[PDB]
Order: sequence, then structure tokens, then C-alpha cells
Amino acid sequence: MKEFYLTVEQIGDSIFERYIDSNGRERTREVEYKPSLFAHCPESQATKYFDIYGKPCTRKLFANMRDASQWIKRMEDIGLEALGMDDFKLAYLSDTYNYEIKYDHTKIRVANFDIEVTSPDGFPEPSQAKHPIDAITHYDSIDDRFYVFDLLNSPYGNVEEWSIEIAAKLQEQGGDEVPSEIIDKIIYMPFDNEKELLMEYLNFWQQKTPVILTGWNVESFAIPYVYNRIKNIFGESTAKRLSPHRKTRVKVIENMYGSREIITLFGISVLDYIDLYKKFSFTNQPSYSLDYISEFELNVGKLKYDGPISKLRESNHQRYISYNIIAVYRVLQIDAKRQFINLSLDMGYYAKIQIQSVFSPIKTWDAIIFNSLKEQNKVIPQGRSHPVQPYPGAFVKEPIPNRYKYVMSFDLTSAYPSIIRQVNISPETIAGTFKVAPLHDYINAVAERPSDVYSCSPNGMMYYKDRDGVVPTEITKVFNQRKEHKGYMLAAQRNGEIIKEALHNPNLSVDEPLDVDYRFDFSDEIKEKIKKLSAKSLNEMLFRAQRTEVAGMTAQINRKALINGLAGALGNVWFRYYDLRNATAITTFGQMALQWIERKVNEYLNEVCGTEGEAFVLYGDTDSIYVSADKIIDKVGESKFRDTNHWVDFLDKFARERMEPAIDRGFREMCEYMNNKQHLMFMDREAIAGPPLGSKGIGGFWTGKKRYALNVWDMEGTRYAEPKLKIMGLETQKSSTPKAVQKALKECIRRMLQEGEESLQEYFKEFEKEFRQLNYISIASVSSANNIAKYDVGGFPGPKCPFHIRGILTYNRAIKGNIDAPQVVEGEKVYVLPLREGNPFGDKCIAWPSGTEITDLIKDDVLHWMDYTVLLEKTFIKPLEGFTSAAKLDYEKKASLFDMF
DNA sequence: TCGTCTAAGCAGTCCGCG
DNA sequence: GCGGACTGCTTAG
Ligand SMILES: Nc1nc2c(ncn2[C@H]2C[C@H](O)[C@@H](COP(=O)(O)OP(=O)(O)OP(=O)(O)O)O2)c(=O)[nH]1
Ligand SMILES: [Ca+2]
Ligand SMILES: [Ca+2]
Ligand SMILES: [Ca+2]
Ligand SMILES: [Ca+2]
Ligand SMILES: [Ca+2]
Repeated sequence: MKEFYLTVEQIGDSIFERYIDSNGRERTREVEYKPSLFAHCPESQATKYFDIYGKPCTRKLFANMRDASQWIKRMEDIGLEALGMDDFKLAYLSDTYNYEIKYDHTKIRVANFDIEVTSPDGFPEPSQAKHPIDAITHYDSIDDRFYVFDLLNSPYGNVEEWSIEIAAKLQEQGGDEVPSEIIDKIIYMPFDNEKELLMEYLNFWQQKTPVILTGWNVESFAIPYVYNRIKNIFGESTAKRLSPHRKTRVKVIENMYGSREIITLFGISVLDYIDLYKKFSFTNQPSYSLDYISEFELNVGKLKYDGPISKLRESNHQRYISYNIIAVYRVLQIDAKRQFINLSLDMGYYAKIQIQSVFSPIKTWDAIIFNSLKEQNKVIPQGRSHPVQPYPGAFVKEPIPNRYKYVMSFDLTSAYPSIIRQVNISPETIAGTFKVAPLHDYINAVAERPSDVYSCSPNGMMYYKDRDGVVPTEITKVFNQRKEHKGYMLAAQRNGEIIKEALHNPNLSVDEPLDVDYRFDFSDEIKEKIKKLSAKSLNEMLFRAQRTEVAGMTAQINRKALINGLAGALGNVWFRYYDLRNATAITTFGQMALQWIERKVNEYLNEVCGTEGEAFVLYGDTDSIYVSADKIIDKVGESKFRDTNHWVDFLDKFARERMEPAIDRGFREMCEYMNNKQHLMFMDREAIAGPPLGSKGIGGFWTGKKRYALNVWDMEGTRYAEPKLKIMGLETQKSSTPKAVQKALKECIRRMLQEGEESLQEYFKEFEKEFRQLNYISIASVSSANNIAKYDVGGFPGPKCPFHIRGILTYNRAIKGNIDAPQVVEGEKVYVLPLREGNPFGDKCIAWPSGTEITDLIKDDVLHWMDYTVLLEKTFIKPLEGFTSAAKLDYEKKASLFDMF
């Protein structure tokens, strides 16, 4: 097999690399890597190295990495560009792995761990590490084993050994329900003291040294706690054994309001799963506790115990250990589903970066582009300092707030990357500028043609057409990968709909789920077999189809995020290829493209319907248009359709055979007008929306920009078994909206869109009557909480104190003196409830840490004083009045002359 | 919330608006 | 009450 790196570090003048050799074995080596950098040189000097602009360069070979770094400094002192890859480990990987890396994940040691620390006096601060570590569960992916290190004797209590037999039993047997599929994979090690536990942990770690290290909050909690605790007990040298190169660094992570410390372990790649989840999941959650996320992702019940966590070990050590094991397993289950580790390895090896660098699109693109240019003996420019400057983005059309019965939407495939490719936008392809007309003049094709030579953007930039820039070349490669995975995702989705249909008629038999690849559209043979399957088999198949869809989603959406991130990186001052000329070339072209095509679509449809000045495009945002199809349906007449699926078919056909060819023609003209390199503006139909045939549903509504709802029957070629709501921006989609309120508002919208006014009025009346019985957590608003200290004046709200911060201050006063009460953590999320006039808390609201029950000390008082009236008006009635006034209907029945009887 | 970008919505504070 | 200036937070893209 081909060799591949596991980790790489620079330590002084050495590269330390862990790698898999040609025999599949893990090795480590120290290499006195001599880096090269570059300087511009005269024409007369013959060289093979050229900078991205074609200027000749001489290569400078350094005796060591420190010499190279010092040279860079002196070049700055002189005022001359020092060219080349200044991150020497990236240069090392590029030299050592000069081919497309094929990696074997089965050889990569992925460790998932979690620790427990009993603490009487509140949260155990990792930088202090003053409390014993009393449990560690460490899963090793190569062994496929959970290694459990259990402390039996502690200053906080002596306990009995954990029992695997009780752990395996049902909760209803008094057991812990540790899943049977992991029972035989547990290696349990009890210890009579913490020193021996930690010494044995370190010896184990030496034997089974993680390459990828993950878990939940491991970077901010578990790693620093373990490092600092070992440091406190044994000294620094012992703690540094967590690094295979015995080198660690405290790294200060800074943000707007403060900073925190993490421990960098040289020779390990830490990918904290909470951070992987935040970057790759495309969710915004009210809480990021593992229990909350586990419930959301896996539909598993919260890990239930009595008393505070600080007393769990002494009261129920059995459960304490079991829950530690389950916590580790839950992260593995989330990963089995989401496949974020797989994604990280894919992107990391593709770019040839340290795997942990997948968190940084700038680092990722820097490496991809460097490797690409190096292949042609081209030399990358020095990174420069730039001041942060605002620049313009997308165009968003102001919609007329209204109901919209029939809607078809269209949008560009990978819009910004396609613009980069079409225009040929790259650092080295800038050809010059032209005199810009107002955007409106390009949109309306009255401005003079920008260039007869170069490819243009309406921001005034011109680009070479003779050859692809490195940015278009590399962005295309990742786009092609994204397209492959999106294909698999969409097939799995369509396959899921076939199974849902079959589930209407499940057969009474005992059989098995079919062994199929859900990434490919089901053959006729498979479809026939599906129609004969039991509900049990069909449901298992649906689960598997949906898991395949999730895997495809992760792979496609994050590759889309990577390529969109390059468009963004061009507008970030830390990017080597920062250039506001290019960043704005993209966004300004986009503004034109949208408004150009709005004009073209309106023109096409006015012609088809034989009208003039009629607005068919009702809305658009960035790269999308929403077209009213009422007139198209009416040209046929509703009574001519057999059912809903019949008109959906008709619109699908109209979009594919009439609309899209008109759109394509419109964009081809725009490409010619801008003299672009290649036509790549592909605006395919997204949604087909409308009410059920014969219903009083309104189909859709807009309240304003980025705020709308649509009843969708077909989405990107997926024909749904049941209509699905596409809701954007409304309160149902916001993590700040109470859970039960999102639910209720979604049902109000469903009724509006599918059933009509009377149905909405029936539901509203019921919700208003019953909502006070809803659990307090389900009706609490959620907010992130920043700058709590800024607004805290002697425990009371200072000037301009935000509502949620006021709630936190109320909470802090209510729990004052308690070392044990859950503290609100700066920058994390809180639940917020309004309080009735004259409450004991002395203010109008209270807030507490999200994802948790409020502490028992005050729970009773909160429940008693919760202001249901304010809650209802603010979170439910206000948004609903917004929806209904936009859609021109009433959520309450107005009086009529019929009331006289 | 360490980690690519801008546009734009709504909640809430403070205070004007005769 | 509402709106604007402003902060804070959260979306759509
Ligand atoms: N710089 C930057 N631009 C973004 C980001 N998200 C969206 N955009 C811009 C770039 C996208 O191409 C454009 C349109 O967004 P879409 O959500 O329609 O995605 P896109 O067209 O890329 O992919 P699609 O093929 O429609 O799934 O909006 C981002 O995180 N950073
Ligand atoms: Ca725990
Ligand atoms: Ca798009
Ligand atoms: Ca599409
Ligand atoms: Ca059947
Ligand atoms: Ca779009």
C-alpha cells in the first residue's frame, strides 16, 4: 500500500511525523527538513520557478527551519516579498506525499473518551484541576474496545466495583441499560487510588496513542483537566506524556468578550465532537449538552438519575460508571449517523493538512492551492496585512406581502463557485478593469459591452480567458465531488419516498429488509419486492434509506460549504489570496445574474400569457427566483386535473420543457454580454408548491424578505408521498422560539397552507385555551448570553440591559450563596421565562442554563409566577398575527350577520 | 463564541412625538 | 403606541 501521514509537527528544527508505512504499520520519525523559500530574481537568471504572475524566482534552500523563519523576518526588515509556503509542515507533507493520498481508516487510531470528576463546590475548573478524576472511559477504534478506568477510593467516598451484569439489565430490572451490542466490548479496570489509575492510563496511552482524539467537550474540558490533574499530582514531564513527542503548549483561545485556555498536544489531532457538530451539522440548537444532542440525533431518552451530579458517585456509583460508558457510546452513535470523522479525514488528506485544520477553510484552501501551484513549479505569494473593510453582498428582492397560491422556484447550482468558474476569477487571472455603468444598466442590457477580449464582472473587473485560474481549477474539483455525493443523497431521498408509499399497504408476512444500495434509484425489481414486504421490514428499510440520505447530506453539504468558503475567504484579510476586487466581482456578478434573469423570466411569461408589465417573479434572494404559477394553472383550468399529483406533473413538465430552456437562453446571452469564459449559470427548478386540489388551502405566503412558507409537493425531483412545508425565516425555524410554540405555529401554517382559514381558526382557539398546561421548558424562549458582566451593576440590570441578561441577573440573585447551583456560563445559551407582576424574584423575567431543568430551590416559585399571558402574546400571537395579516386572513372568526340566528 | 462572507429579519431599550 | 437609533441575536443565502 501507499504510505500516508497520520500527524505532523514542527518542533524547533525537526519535523515529527507519525505515519502508516508501506506495510500498514504505524511508525514515527524525526526529519531535519530543510525548507525552501523564494525571492524574485532578474530575467537574465534562468530558473524553473515562477510566481503566479509569471515573474521569475530563485529558490533559497535553508540549513534549517529556524534559518528560513529568520530570513522571512529580515526580508520584512528590508521590505521585500518572501515567497513560498511559510508553514513548513505543509511544505514537508507536499514533498513527502507527492500524489493523491489514499488512506485506510482502519489503520488510523481514533480515540473517543470522557472523564468524570466529582466536585462539591461547583463546576470543576480544568485550569485548577483540584478534584480527583474518578472515572475515564476511553474507546479505541482499532481495538473496538471501551477501556473503563474506575476509581474506587477517593476523598469524596469509597465505593464498590461496577457490575457489568447490573449494567446490562433493563432500567426496569434496576439496571443501567448499557446496550447489549457493547457489553462484550468493555474492558473494566478498577483502581484503589487515583495515582495508580492515572499512571496506568498514561501507560495505556503510550501503547495505544490516539491519532484522532475526540469526545464531547474534550478540547475545552477533558483534555485540559487530565493534563492539569496529572501535572498537579506528578509534575509537568509526566503530563506531557499525553503527547507522543512529549511537547505541549497552553494555547489561549480569544474571542470578542474574553479568552480561554486549551492544551495543544503535539502529535495528536484533536477533533472535539461538539465542534465537529457545530461546523458540519447545519443546525442551531437550543442546547449543546450531549443528552440534548443525543435525543435530537438518535431519539434516545435522557440519562436519568436522582440527586445532583456531585452526589451521583457516592449514592449510585453503579449508574455513575454506566452513564460514563454510555456517554462515550452516544458520540460513536452520533458519528455512525453523521460521519463527521470520515468527512474530516477525507478533506484533511485531500488538502494535505493536519486533520484538525479542517476547521479552517482558509488553511484548507491555502494548502489545496499551494499543492496545485507547486505541481507546475509555481511559487505562492507572501501573505500580507490588510485592514478589515466592508464589501457588498447579495441582492434580495422586496416581496409584496401576500398569499401566493401556486409557486415554482428556481436557483443556481453552486452559485458563487459557478460564478468563479464562469468568469474565471482568480488571483493570477486579473487582466485589468473597465469603466463601470450603474448595475441597472447591465441588468437591462443597455450598458456598453465591458470587453471584447476579457471575461468580465459588473464590478469593473476583467479576467484572462486563455487558461483557467488556480481558483477555478481547484474549486471545480471539489464541486465535482460535491455533485457526486448530492446525487447519492437525492437518490436515497427518492428511495425513501418509495418506501413511504409502500408503507400504505404493508403485507401480513414475516420477511427481511432487502439488501440494497440506497445511493442508487431502486430498480423495477426492487420496487416490486418492496410492494410485497411487511411493515417491519419496510420500516427498517426506511431507517436505512434515511441513514444513507444523512451520510450523503454530510458529504455533499460540507463540500458545498468548502467551495462557498473559498468565495468568502477571498474577503477575509488572513487569506493569502485576499482581494476585495475578486470577492466583490463574485457578489456583484450574482446581483446582476439574479435581476437579469428576473427580467428574462418576466419577459418570457408575459409573452406566453400575452400580457405586459405583469410581475411573475414575486421574490428572489441571492441566486433564486420564485415564480407565481397561478396563471399557468388557470390557463388549463383547475377542473381539468384529476388530482394534486396531476397539476404537480403539469408544472414539473412546464418548468423542465419551457421555463428552464428560456432561463438557459437568458443566461447564455448574459455570458456573451459579459464575455465570460464558460456558461455555467444553471438555474434548475427547486420547488413546486400549491394547496391540495379542491381544498381551501392558500398554498404559500410571504411576510417580507427572508420570511415565507410554501406547501411543497416536489423538491429537486423528489415527489413526496405527503406534502412538506418549506418554511424559511419564520419563528418555527428559529432556535430562540419555544419548542411547543414552534410546533403550534408550524401547525397553524400547515392549516393555513393546506386547509384554509376556518381550520386555522379552530386550531388557534384550541391552543389558546390549552397552552397553560404545557411544560415550562417547552414554553421557555432561548437565547445565547454574552456580556453578562457588562450589564451587571451590583447584581442588578445596568443601562440598556438586554431582556435575557436581565433574566440571568434575576437568576443569579435568586441562587446567591450557593456553590452547588448551576451557574450560567458566559457565551452559552439560556432558557428565558417572563414573570408576573409582584413575584418574589423582584423582576420581570428569569433565565437559567438551557437544556436543563431549573434548580429545585426556585423551580416551584418560577412555575407559580410564570407569566403565561405575556409568553403567549410575545411568542405565539405576535408572530401569528404577522403570518395571517400577510396572508390576508383572520386567526379569529369575525362577527357576521349570521350571528342573528 | 477560534475556525469563510453579506443581507436582513425581529425583540428589546431608550426616548421622542406637542 | 409607534418609530427610529441602537444593541443583541438569529436567520437566508
Ligand atoms: N461566502 C459565503 N457564501 C455563502 C455561504 N452560504 C451561502 N453563500 C452564498 C454562496 C452560494 O453559492 C449562494 C447561494 O446559496 P445556496 O444555499 O443556494 O447554495 P449554492 O447555490 O452554493 O448550492 P446549491 O447547489 O443551491 O445547493 O449564497 C457562506 O457560508 N459563505
Ligand atoms: Ca458526565
Ligand atoms: Ca443555489
Ligand atoms: Ca438545484
Ligand atoms: Ca404491499
Ligand atoms: Ca438558493
